[PDB]
Amino acid sequence: TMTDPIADFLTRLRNANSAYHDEVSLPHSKLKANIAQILKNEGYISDFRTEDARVGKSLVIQLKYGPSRERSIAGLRRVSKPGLRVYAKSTNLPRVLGGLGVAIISTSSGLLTDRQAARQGVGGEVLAYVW
Amino acid sequence: PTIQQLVRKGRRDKISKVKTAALKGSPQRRGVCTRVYTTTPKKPNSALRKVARVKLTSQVEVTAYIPGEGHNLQEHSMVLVRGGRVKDLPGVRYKIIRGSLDTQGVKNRKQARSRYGAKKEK
RNA sequence: AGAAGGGGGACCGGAAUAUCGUGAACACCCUUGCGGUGGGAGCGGGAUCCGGUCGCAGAAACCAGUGAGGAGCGACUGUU
RNA sequence: GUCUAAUACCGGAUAGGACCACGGGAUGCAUGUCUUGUGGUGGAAAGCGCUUUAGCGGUGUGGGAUGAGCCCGCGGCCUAUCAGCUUGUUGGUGGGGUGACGGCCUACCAAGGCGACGACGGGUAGCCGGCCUGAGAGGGUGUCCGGCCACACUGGGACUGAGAUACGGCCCAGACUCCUACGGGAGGCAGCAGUGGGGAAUAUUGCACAAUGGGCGCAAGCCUGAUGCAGCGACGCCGCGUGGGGGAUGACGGCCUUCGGGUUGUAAACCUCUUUCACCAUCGACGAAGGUCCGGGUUCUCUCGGAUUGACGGUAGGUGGAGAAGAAGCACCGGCCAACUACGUGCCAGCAGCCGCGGUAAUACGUAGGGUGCGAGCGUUGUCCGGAAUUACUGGGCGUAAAGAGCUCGUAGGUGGUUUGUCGCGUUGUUCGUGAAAUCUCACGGCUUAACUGUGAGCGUGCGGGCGAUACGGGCAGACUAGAGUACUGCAGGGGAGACUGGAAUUCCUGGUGUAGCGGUGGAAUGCGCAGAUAUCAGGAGGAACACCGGUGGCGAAGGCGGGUCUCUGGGCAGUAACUGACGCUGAGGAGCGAAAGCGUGGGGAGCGAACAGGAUUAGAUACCCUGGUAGUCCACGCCGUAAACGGUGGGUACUAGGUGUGGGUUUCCUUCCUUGGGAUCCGUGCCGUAGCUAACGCAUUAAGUACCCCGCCUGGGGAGUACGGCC
RNA sequence: CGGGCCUUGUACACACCGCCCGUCACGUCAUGAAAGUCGGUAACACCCGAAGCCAGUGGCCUAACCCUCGGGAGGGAGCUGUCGAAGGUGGGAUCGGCGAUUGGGACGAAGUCGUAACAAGGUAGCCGUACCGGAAGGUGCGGCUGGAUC
Ligand SMILES: [Mg+2]
Ligand SMILES: [Mg+2]
Ligand SMILES: [Mg+2]
Ligand SMILES: [Mg+2]
Ligand SMILES: [Mg+2]
Ligand SMILES: [Mg+2]
Ligand SMILES: [Mg+2]
Ligand SMILES: [Mg+2]
Ligand SMILES: [Mg+2]
Ligand SMILES: [Mg+2]
Ligand SMILES: [Mg+2]
Ligand SMILES: [Mg+2]
Ligand SMILES: [Mg+2]
Ligand SMILES: [Mg+2]
Ligand SMILES: [Mg+2]
Ligand SMILES: [Mg+2]
Ligand SMILES: [Mg+2]
Ligand SMILES: [Mg+2]
Ligand SMILES: [Mg+2]
Ligand SMILES: [Mg+2]
Ligand SMILES: [Mg+2]
Ligand SMILES: [Mg+2]
Ligand SMILES: [Mg+2]
Ligand SMILES: [Mg+2]
Ligand SMILES: [Mg+2]
Ligand SMILES: [Mg+2]
Ligand SMILES: [Mg+2]
Ligand SMILES: [Mg+2]
Ligand SMILES: [Mg+2]
Ligand SMILES: [Mg+2]
Ligand SMILES: [Mg+2]
Ligand SMILES: [Mg+2]
Ligand SMILES: [Mg+2]
Ligand SMILES: [Mg+2]
Ligand SMILES: [Mg+2]
Ligand SMILES: [Mg+2]
Ligand SMILES: [Mg+2]
Ligand SMILES: [Mg+2]
Ligand SMILES: [Mg+2]
Ligand SMILES: [Mg+2]
Ligand SMILES: [Mg+2]
Ligand SMILES: [Mg+2]
Ligand SMILES: [Mg+2]
Ligand SMILES: [Mg+2]
Ligand SMILES: [Mg+2]
Ligand SMILES: [Mg+2]
Ligand SMILES: [Mg+2]
Ligand SMILES: [Mg+2]
Ligand SMILES: [Mg+2]
Ligand SMILES: [Mg+2]
Ligand SMILES: [Mg+2]
Ligand SMILES: [Mg+2]
Ligand SMILES: [Mg+2]
Ligand SMILES: [Mg+2]
Ligand SMILES: [Mg+2]
Ligand SMILES: [Mg+2]
Ligand SMILES: [Mg+2]
Ligand SMILES: [Mg+2]
Ligand SMILES: [Mg+2]
Ligand SMILES: [Mg+2]
Ligand SMILES: [Mg+2]
Ligand SMILES: [Mg+2]
Ligand SMILES: [Mg+2]
Ligand SMILES: [Mg+2]
Ligand SMILES: [Mg+2]
Ligand SMILES: [Mg+2]
Ligand SMILES: [Mg+2]
Ligand SMILES: [Mg+2]
Ligand SMILES: [Mg+2]
Ligand SMILES: [Mg+2]
Ligand SMILES: [Mg+2]
Ligand SMILES: [Mg+2]
Ligand SMILES: [Mg+2]
Ligand SMILES: [Mg+2]
Ligand SMILES: [Mg+2]
Ligand SMILES: [Mg+2]
Ligand SMILES: [Mg+2]
Ligand SMILES: [Mg+2]
Ligand SMILES: [Mg+2]
Ligand SMILES: [Mg+2]
Ligand SMILES: [Mg+2]
Ligand SMILES: [Mg+2]
Ligand SMILES: [Mg+2]
Ligand SMILES: [Mg+2]
Ligand SMILES: [Mg+2]
Repeated sequence: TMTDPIADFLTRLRNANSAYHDEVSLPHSKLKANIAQILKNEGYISDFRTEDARVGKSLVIQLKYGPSRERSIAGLRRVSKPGLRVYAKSTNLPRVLGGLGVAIISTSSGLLTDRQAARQGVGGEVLAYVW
Repeated sequence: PTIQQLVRKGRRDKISKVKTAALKGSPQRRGVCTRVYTTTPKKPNSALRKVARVKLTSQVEVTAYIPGEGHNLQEHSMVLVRGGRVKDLPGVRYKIIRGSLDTQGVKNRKQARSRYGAKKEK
C-alpha cells in the first residue's frame, strides 16, 4: 500500500521534473508543506499553495525552470527510509555533492537544511538529498 | 535487498577452498618420496615430466614435480616439498625444493642459481 | 515387547484416635417409611515412607518365560 | 621414658559496635539504613632491649585506602542435514548453609521456567586493548607488551590462613619413571635454563642482585631464573660503510657486428685527497642528589667534607698511528612488469602465476654478454587482506546471462494514510563521570640521525546520571475519510459443483440390397473379405468429445473453464455516498489449491493409444510410416504435488507523452439531428510508440521507467538438484 | 551437379569434409552403497565404591575446669550411613576408518557402435511424466516457442 508519502512526494517531483511539468499536485500533509518550504527557500522550486480538496488538503507546487528548458533540480533521493531510518549527528552531517546540494534534516528545531543544522548545532533525521 | 531480509539472514561470504592441502599450514613439509617416475602432459605440450609420489609428514600422499634437469631420487629420499602447481599436469600440485636433505642442487646452474639449488663456485 | 537390561521384596515398630480407601451400629434432627441428612464403633483391604531386627539366603518350600543375532520355507490362527 | 620455655596453649575479671526485646530521632528503594536509650545476655591482648630522652610490640573498635567476591544491561563464532529442553528444573514458605543474596542445600506445597529474537544439541575456539590489510566499512588474526580468565601429569576433595586453579602444599584414585631388604616409598619444568621426541623451523644447563618491584627483620642485612642485563638465530625494523675528485689515446679483454664499428665505459690504468666502519694503542664512563661506615649534626634533618661500593664492562664513548687500504651479493628482463642481443638445445631438455614457449633461425629452455630492480639482502613457499562493487550497510543483482516459489491464503515478523494533545523510548543537544597504561595521529625533546623513548594535545565512535527539545520514528488518549471493508442499486461472464438431458460423428450388432474387393503407403506389405467385406439403407447398443457460435474475446489466484436445461454456489466491475473508521500491505515457517502423466479401489471402455506384435524402410531400425493393439485416456473416491506450472517478468501502492483496437459499467452535447455517433471517467485486455531504462534483444501507464514496503531467489561451469541424513 | 543475388534458421567460424551425444573397451583419480569389521566421543541406567565433606555411633585414650578426691565435666582415638571420582555391567545415541562386491562422476588417446542435438539437423526442439530400448534415444499424454504453416 501507500507507504512513506515523503518518498511518494519526492518521486512525484522527480517524474514531473523529468517530464517538464509546470506544476504538480498531491495530497497535503504538514511534513509535505514544510518540505516544500525548505525546497522554496533553498530555491529549487517556485511557489506552492493549497486547494480545498474534496477530502483533506491538496498541495500544489510549481516547478521553476531556467530561461531555457533546463531543470532547476538535477535529481533528488530519499535517504531516510521506512525500511531503514538514517540519523546523523550535527558533527557528522551528510554532504550532498560536496556542498552544492542540500539535505533536508529533521531536528527538534523543526525541519531545516544542512547549513542551518551545522551552524545551529543540532543534527538528527536526514529525510532526503535534493541537489 | 529489503534490509529486513539482510537482518533475518545476513550476507555470508562464499567458502574459500583451501588452495594447498596435505601440508596443513606448513610452508614446506618433508616426505619419504616413494615412486619417482615420468608422466606425460596434456593434449598440447607433449613431453615427459619428472614426478614423485610423496608420503608427506601430514600422513598423506601427494604428487610432486621435480624442477630442473636431473635428480638422484629413486624410492626413499627424504625430500622437502612446497607448493607450486604445474599447468600441464592434472595431479601435480607440489614441488620438491632442490637443494635439501637428499635432493642435491641441479648441476651446472649458473643462472638464478638459488632456485634449483646451487652454491656459487669454487 | 514380558524386547533387551536393571532395582525393590522378610519380620517388628512408628507414621496411624478419621493415614487412606471398603463396607456403615448406639444415640440426635425431618414430607411417617425395607425413608432421608449427618455420625463414626468395631470388621476387614491396600500402598507408601522412616526407623529397627534376623539369616548364607525374604519370589522364601511347591509353583514359576532363557535371552539375543543371521538365513531358508511357509504370511499368519488352524489341518494332516 | 624423663626434661624445658616463649608474642605457642588453656583458665579467668572488666570492655557496646554479638544478640533479643521494647522504644526514640533522622532519612526509602521493600525486604530495609545509621545514631542512640532502657533492660537481660556476651566475647580481647604480651611481652621483647637499651652507652641511661637506643626502641620494637599487642589487644578491643570507628572511618579511609587497596585488593576481592557476587549479580546484572549491552557486545562479541559456525551450524536446524540440531525443535522441544528443563523436576531442584520455575516459585514460595520454614529451616540449614555462606563472608554475602541466591535451589547454594534441604522438608513441604503449587506446577511453573526457557525457545524460532534459535532453547536443547553438534563442531570449533581462550578473550581483549590490540596486530595485519583496506580509502573506509569491512575481512583476517589475538604473536611481543599490557589487562582479564582458565589450567598446572590425568581426575576427584578438603586444610591452614585475611586471602587458595594453593605450578615448585596436603588427601585419594588413575597412568608413567625410579629405590626396596618386596613389607614398603619417592616424582610431576605449561619457573629459569637445558635434554630427548614431532616438525620446515625458533636459542645459553651465563653474570649480577648495580637499579627497580617484591618477601622477611628495629636495623644492618639475607632471598628474589621477578628484574636488570649479557650470548646465539639477518628472525624482523632502522642506520651506516665497503671510497672520492680528476682521469681518453674514450686503453687491453669480453660480447655483438651490416666487419666501417658499437657496448661494457670515467667504468678502468694512472694521479690526487680523506679515513665513517673494521686494526692496534690508550683514557674511560651516565645510569648512584644511591648503599653503608667512620668528621661535624639542637634530637627527627641536614650537609661543610673525607674512605669505600656497577653484572653490563676496560663496555659505550673521546684521542693518537697506518695506508683505498679488510669488506656484495640476490632476483629478474614476451604482457601484466622496469628491464635484449648472441650462441648451445630442437615437443627433447625444460620454463611458467596467468595465456602460452620450445617440432632448425627461441627477445619465453641452458650458457655468455648487456641491462633493470633491489641490496645485506635478494628470491621460492605457505598464510591473510587487497585488487574482488566476485556476499554489494557503505556497494550488486533475478524477462533472455545465475537468480520470481506453480498459485493463493495466512501465522510470527517487517512495514504502514490524514490530523489533535500528551510521554519523551528511539532520535537529538549540552555537561559530568567512565572509556587504564601502553598502541595510532599532531607538536616538540633526547639517545650521533633513524628505528626507540618521553611530555603536552586528539583517539578512546561506546556506556551511565542530570538538565533541554519534540521535527521525524515509537507508546498512549482521541479525531477524519481519502486506503481498506460493509450496505444498496445495477452489470458482464466457458468461474465452480450436482442432477437430468440433446444432436452430429466413430465403432459394434441385427437385418435389407449387393459383389470382389476393401484398407493403407512415398511405394508396399502385414491386415480385413469372398463363410458375403468395402459400399448403401433402416433399426439398435455404447462410450467419449461437445462442430457452427468461437474471436485477437470472456471468466478464474494459478492450474484451468463452453452442447443444453434446472438446482446450489464463488469472485469480479460500475454507480450512490448509507455505514465502520487504518481495521491496510506483505508474509519466514505453515496450510490449501494445483495441467498431464502416474498410483489405489470400484465402474466404464466408442475412438485414440505408451507397452507389445506383425509389416515396411534400412547396413541395422529396439524408430519415424502401416496394420492391429494392452495400460491409460472417461467416471466416483482417495493419493501424487510435478510441467517451457512461462509474461521464462512475486505482491501492494504512487507518479511519468500519447495513438489505436477490443471487453464490462457509469455519466454530459446536437435528444429525438436517434447515432445508438462525439466527449469524460472507472475497471480490464491487446498492438504501436515518447521520456526513461537495457549488454543488446527489447520494455515502455498491463514497465523491464521513476520510488517506497514485504517476501522468494542468485554469487563461475560441471560434479548436482546428485550423494548422505531427514520429512512426505 | 555446380554457381550467383535476396531473405530465413544455426549450438558452424578449421566455417557441414562443420559441430556434436551417449553407451561399450583402455588408463588415472576423487566419491557413493555394501554382509561385515576396527576405532573415537558424549551421555544415560544400574552395581561397586577410594579419599573427602556431611549426618549418626562411639566400651578403648585423655594435660587446661570442678570436685564429695570416689570421681565428674570438656575433648580424642576408633565404628556406620548419604553424596562421591575412578572402575564394572548394559542398551542405545553419535562421529569416523576399513570392507569382498557394486554404482555412478571427472579427466584422459590417434579405440568400438551408432548419429541424438545444432539447417525443417532429415520425425521441429524442449518441459513434466510414463513405458520401452545396446547406446545416444523412441513412443504415449499434457504443456511451451526458447519452432514452423495459412
Ligand atoms: Mg524382562
Ligand atoms: Mg509394616
Ligand atoms: Mg526401612
Ligand atoms: Mg547379615
Ligand atoms: Mg505355517
Ligand atoms: Mg497363538
Ligand atoms: Mg615446665
Ligand atoms: Mg588471658
Ligand atoms: Mg564480660
Ligand atoms: Mg613482630
Ligand atoms: Mg525437593
Ligand atoms: Mg525456602
Ligand atoms: Mg534462609
Ligand atoms: Mg584448543
Ligand atoms: Mg576496497
Ligand atoms: Mg594473552
Ligand atoms: Mg607465546
Ligand atoms: Mg608435561
Ligand atoms: Mg578460613
Ligand atoms: Mg616442582
Ligand atoms: Mg622453560
Ligand atoms: Mg626434526
Ligand atoms: Mg635486588
Ligand atoms: Mg635479550
Ligand atoms: Mg642484526
Ligand atoms: Mg635463516
Ligand atoms: Mg637499512
Ligand atoms: Mg677512532
Ligand atoms: Mg616491462
Ligand atoms: Mg636457435
Ligand atoms: Mg630465461
Ligand atoms: Mg604466492
Ligand atoms: Mg569485497
Ligand atoms: Mg586473491
Ligand atoms: Mg552482478
Ligand atoms: Mg524485481
Ligand atoms: Mg536463466
Ligand atoms: Mg510466477
Ligand atoms: Mg490479499
Ligand atoms: Mg498473505
Ligand atoms: Mg501480523
Ligand atoms: Mg507496528
Ligand atoms: Mg504514520
Ligand atoms: Mg631532536
Ligand atoms: Mg624526536
Ligand atoms: Mg608514543
Ligand atoms: Mg588509552
Ligand atoms: Mg473508498
Ligand atoms: Mg458456471
Ligand atoms: Mg447414430
Ligand atoms: Mg464393441
Ligand atoms: Mg451385413
Ligand atoms: Mg455396413
Ligand atoms: Mg464516524
Ligand atoms: Mg512459504
Ligand atoms: Mg491438493
Ligand atoms: Mg489424469
Ligand atoms: Mg486409476
Ligand atoms: Mg502400473
Ligand atoms: Mg480399474
Ligand atoms: Mg501405431
Ligand atoms: Mg515393429
Ligand atoms: Mg462428478
Ligand atoms: Mg520446479
Ligand atoms: Mg499454461
Ligand atoms: Mg522458475
Ligand atoms: Mg512491481
Ligand atoms: Mg487499459
Ligand atoms: Mg513499444
Ligand atoms: Mg534489465
Ligand atoms: Mg562451482
Ligand atoms: Mg532428489
Ligand atoms: Mg535418502
Ligand atoms: Mg548478378
Ligand atoms: Mg572406466
Ligand atoms: Mg561407505
Ligand atoms: Mg564412610
Ligand atoms: Mg571396495
Ligand atoms: Mg540427427
Ligand atoms: Mg529427436
Ligand atoms: Mg532420419
Ligand atoms: Mg530430429
Ligand atoms: Mg516426452
Ligand atoms: Mg517404442
Ligand atoms: Mg505432444
